[PDB]
Amino acid sequence: ASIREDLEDYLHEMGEITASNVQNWLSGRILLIENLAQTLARDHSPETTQALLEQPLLGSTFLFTYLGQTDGTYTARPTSDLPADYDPRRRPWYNAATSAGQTTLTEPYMEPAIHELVLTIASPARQGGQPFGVVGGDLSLQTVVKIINSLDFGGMGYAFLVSGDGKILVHPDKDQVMKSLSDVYPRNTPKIGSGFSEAELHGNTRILSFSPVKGLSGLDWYIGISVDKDKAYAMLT
Ligand SMILES: NC(=O)CC[C@H](N)C(=O)O
Repeated sequence: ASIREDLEDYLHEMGEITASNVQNWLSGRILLIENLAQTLARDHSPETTQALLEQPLLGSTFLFTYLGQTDGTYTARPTSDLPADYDPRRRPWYNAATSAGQTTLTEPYMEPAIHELVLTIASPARQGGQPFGVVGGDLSLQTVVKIINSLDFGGMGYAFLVSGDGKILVHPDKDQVMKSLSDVYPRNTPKIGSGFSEAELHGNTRILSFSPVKGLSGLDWYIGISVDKDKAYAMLT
């Protein structure tokens, strides 16, 4: 009975190493948003706000870096054509940073300017006590998925980012973004947890593991790993 399933050890290690890569990837990028939010606290004048958002280290980092203020003032670099009714305080990155009260990440949404799926690192900007706005920075979803799948598999498996309640955040399949884990596998579903789960894909049988992304205070995000069950048993010696 050679039913030794190290596959179980492989999935839960690849899941944590991938989670650590995403954990380390957001390190510097959250650091850039915080340093910007802390700098706009001591001076948020329009001339200083303009030149603060034009530094090249933010240009090569985020698609858009911006500050939405409590009175509705909006400043963003690079400049883009936004809807006429654009109000930053009614945007998800404003509510996410406000409701979280700290540096947080938004669920993927549709960029209004370039019409591409993005994620925002939004941090509240406070002069101490009362806040005056929210600093944000957009990350292209195609860039994020590549970090999720930085580790190589044998074409048997892929990695994706799913939230705690089961909402898929980034997935290599562009149409399955923001779908629920229940919406993907109709036959009764896997659930986030320690255990491995077995479900069926489109003409394929998959095994799923879940390793949480630590370090993100307040965000219970998990790195999911679907692997082709039959393909997964590549035996050695
Ligand atoms: N032009 C911009 O800076 C857009 C900001 C961001 N994409 C938003 O959803 O508001």
